[PDB]
Amino acid sequence: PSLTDMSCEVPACTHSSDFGGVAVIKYAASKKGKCAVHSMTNAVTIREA
Amino acid sequence: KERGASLQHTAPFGCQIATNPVRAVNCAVGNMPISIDIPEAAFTRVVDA
Amino acid sequence: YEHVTVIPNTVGVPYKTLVNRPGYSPMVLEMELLSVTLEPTLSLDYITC
Repeated sequence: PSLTDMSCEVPACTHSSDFGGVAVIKYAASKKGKCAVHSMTNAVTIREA
Repeated sequence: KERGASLQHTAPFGCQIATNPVRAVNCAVGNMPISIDIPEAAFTRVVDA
Repeated sequence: YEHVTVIPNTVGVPYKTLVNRPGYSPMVLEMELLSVTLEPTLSLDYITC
């Protein structure tokens, strides 16, 4: 699948050292399917693969 | 016969006076600090709101 | 979460306070004094009649 018109917002963030940050990403998908999520920085770790 | 006005009629700040026991009630003087310990169960997350 | 506020001692007048706890939706509490009593400690000197 391919995604367009993507944007991100952060309701809240706490650096608690236990995934205290949350982010919500809006997307428009070309079709139903699965994608893979990866951080582009070493400063931020994303829990979901 | 010469008692004059009682304290409940002459007191400052609108104080009400009662006996048995002797006490002053609802005097409009100063302020009152309050500290509340609120349990985490009472809070709703920003993602829930 | 410990929240500390100060309100006037005026009776019958409600006050509102905002609790700000990051990561959670803002909470609003309302407090009102219904009665304030100042009870003096007395020591009897004598009875007259």
